[PDB]
Order: sequence, then C-alpha cells, then structure tokens
Amino acid sequence: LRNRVTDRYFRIQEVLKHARHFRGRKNRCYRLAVRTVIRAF
Amino acid sequence: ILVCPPLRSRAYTPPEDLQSRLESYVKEVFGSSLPSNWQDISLEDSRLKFNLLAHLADDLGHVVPNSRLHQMCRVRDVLDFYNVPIQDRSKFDELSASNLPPNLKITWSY
Amino acid sequence: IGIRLTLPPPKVVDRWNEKRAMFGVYDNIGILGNFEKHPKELIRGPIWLRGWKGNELQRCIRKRKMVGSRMFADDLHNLNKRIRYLYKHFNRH
Amino acid sequence: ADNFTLLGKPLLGKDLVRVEATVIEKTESWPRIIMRFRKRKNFKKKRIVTTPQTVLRINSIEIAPCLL
Amino acid sequence: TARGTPSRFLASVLHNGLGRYVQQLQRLSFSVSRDGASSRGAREFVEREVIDFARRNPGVVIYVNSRPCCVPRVVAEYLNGAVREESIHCKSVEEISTLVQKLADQS
Amino acid sequence: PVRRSEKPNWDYHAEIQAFGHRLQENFSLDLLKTAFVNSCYIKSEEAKRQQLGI
Repeated sequence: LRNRVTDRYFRIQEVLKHARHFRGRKNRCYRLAVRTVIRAF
Repeated sequence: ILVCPPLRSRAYTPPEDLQSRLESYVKEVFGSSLPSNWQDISLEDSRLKFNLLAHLADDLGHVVPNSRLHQMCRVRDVLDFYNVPIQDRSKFDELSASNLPPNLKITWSY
Repeated sequence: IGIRLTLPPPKVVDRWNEKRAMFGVYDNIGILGNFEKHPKELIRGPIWLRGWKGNELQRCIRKRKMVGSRMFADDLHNLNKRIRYLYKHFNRH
Repeated sequence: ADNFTLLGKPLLGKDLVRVEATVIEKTESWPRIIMRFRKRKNFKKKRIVTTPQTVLRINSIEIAPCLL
Repeated sequence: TARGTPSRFLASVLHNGLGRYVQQLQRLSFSVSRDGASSRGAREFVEREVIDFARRNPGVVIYVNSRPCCVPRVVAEYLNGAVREESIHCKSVEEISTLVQKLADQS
Repeated sequence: PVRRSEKPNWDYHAEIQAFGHRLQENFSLDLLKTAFVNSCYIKSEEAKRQQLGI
C-alpha cells in the first residue's frame, strides 16, 4: 500500500490565508509566508 | 402456488380479560388439579410450557421471543410478559404523535 | 495544481459478492472437524509463507532455503545480497 | 449630572443611586491566537482561544433625594 | 491577527433591550441522518431535547429534516439576516444542547 | 437574491406564529396574516392564475 498526501493544498492554504495582506512574495510563496506568519502570530 | 400472508403488525396491547383468558388456558394445559395458586405453576416441563405459550401466541398473536423463553419460569412470569404493550410505530410517527409545539416542524425524507 | 478538478468515478463495492459472503468459512475446520485439518492449511500463497511469519531477514532466509534452488539467477543473487545486507542491519553492525 | 456630581468614599449608598442594566447578548469573542516561539516548528502548534462575553445595556440611572 | 481580519464597533440590533428584549435568533434548521454514527447525538437531541427547547423559545421556528447525511448540521438564521451554519458531527447531546443554546443567545 | 419563502425550511403558518411570540404580542392570526397581503400581490396572483388557466 502506497500512501501519498492528497490534501496538501488545504494545509498550505491554512498558512497563506494569514499572509494575504503581507507585502511581496511573503504573501503567496508558502516557504516565505510561513516564516512571516509565525512572526506575526 | 404458495402466497405469503401479509406482514403482521408488531403492535400489542394487553387485553383487559387477560388474567381470565390465561386462567382458562392454564386449566386446559395443566388441568383443573391445582386451581389454588395457578399463577405459581412451574413451567419446567417443556411440553406444558410449549402448549401454554403456543396457545397464547396463536390467540393473542404475540409470542415470547427466544431471548425471554428461559425467563418464563412460572405462569406468573408469562402473565407479566403479556401485560407489557408493544408499539410498532416508526420514529417519525412517534415524534409526530407526541404533541409538538407550533414552532417545531419535522420532515422525514425517507 | 496537484489536486484533481473532478470527482473520481464513484466507488461501488459489492459487499455480498460470493468472496465476501463466504469469508471466514472453515476457519474453525480443526475445532469443528475433529482436528483432521489445521486452519493454517487453508492459507494460500507462497510455498515458503504458508502458516509461518517472520521479519524480512527471516523471510529471506526461509525463501532461499525452500525455493532458492528454483530461483532465477538474478533474483537469487539479489536475495543473497539482501540477506547479507539485512544480517548486518538486524545485528547492529 | 450637568451641574452636580456625587462621589462615593469609595462607593455611593444604594439608597442614593440606582443603576439598572439588561443582558441583551451572550456570545464568545473572536478567536485569539496564542503563539510562543519555542525551538520547534511553531505554526502547527498555534493555540486558539475564544473568551465568553456578555453584552449589557444600561437601561437607567436614578438618583434619590437622600443627601441630607 | 487584528490587522489580518475585519473589525466592528460594539452594537445591537434595533437598540435591542432599550424598550424590550427581542430574541434575535428566529430559525434553526437541523439536518439529521436516520442512519449514521455521526448523527447519533443529533438523533438523541431530537428525541429528548428539541421539544423542550422549542417550547422555551416560541419565537424561534425549528425545522428538523431527517435525511441521509454524513455531516449533520444546524443552520441558525437571525433577524438581521445573518446566517450561521454549525456542525454537530459526532457531538453528544450535551454538546449539541450547549451549541444550540449559545446560538439562541447570540445577536 | 430570492425571497426566504422560496428557500428550504419555510412554513408560512409557523413563521407567522413566531412573529407574534417573538415580539411578545398576542396577535390575531387572521388579522396578522391579512397585514402581510399587499394589493400588488393580489393582482399578480390573478394574472398568474388566468394565463395558467385552472
């Protein structure tokens, strides 16, 4: 049995929804967003 | 060909003359030897137990289920079982049958 | 990207197909059949994995022992290498 | 009032002033994020709390002539 | 978050409570499965709790729709037009009772 | 946008009864129902009935 994540899109959107109002690539690139969002929180 | 009889309703209401109707049936199966304490007659004898319960199921139309057969140790136990009413209404009918306030609306989609 | 834009064809499983309907029948062949047959005899599968369980090292050793002589050259070479690899791994070398 | 003020020491007597309020809403606050930057992957460890709230409407303020 | 979300000022609907108190909740719509483990709590709530709640809140109209569903839900509608959908999936009767009363008291 | 009466979970008679109890008023249901009937509605209903002859 091979298992692959199929809902990764929703996992990323949880971060990105908090970064929409950010400036630049932080607002859409997950790897950049997450770090800024963590600092915001 | 064989035609299946229509599905029987499971609703049951104890007849008012049940105790009198049972006393007669007991006299038939067990005779008139022991009228005193007829309700205390033991049903250990399988043949006597079958005749009594079979007669009641045929007449009343309600039969002791397999789970409760061993519980019918005495005639009094048989009397208690037939004093319990059974309802065959669906849950929707049960909910609607119970008086509902004007602001509660229940719709059944099945 | 990465997520299908349409629903996959609905899954229809026949719970009462013959295989499912008769699953488990004769699992008590011994207890109910005077122990003439053991339940493990019902097991179908590789000759070296009938009524027997083990870790990967034990399976590889068992397979080579029972059918090693019948294996294809390349398969047997891989099996020998695997056993040696697993022997070091499982013995903390 | 416009022209006078009464001060308690520290609280005014119940006879002097009556303030009545009504409960108009019982709710909970909006989700409050709690995030501590510990030495781990923090994001998935964000805590969310909502606090119970009550909205009161001030119906009336009545003063009685009991200064003397 | 504050900067990442909207905000508003403390308010009431039609100055509720100034002249009289009006319950803002007007409608509750329940979707309950006849069969379905996730609806067990909702089914139990309908049997023993919905009727008493309905009498306590005559201003609220309660619609209970029994149909096949995986996620039972309660939709709460308010006088100001707000619509709030909540899930009662796999919730016990006590938890559903708490949620329903919470919806009743919100503006 | 459409009327609430068209959407699911609508029972006019129950909605009318809740309207009064919500306001803590003992409305006469017959009078209260008439209050919501507008002349324009009566005309539009008649036109619908006539064209779709019944």
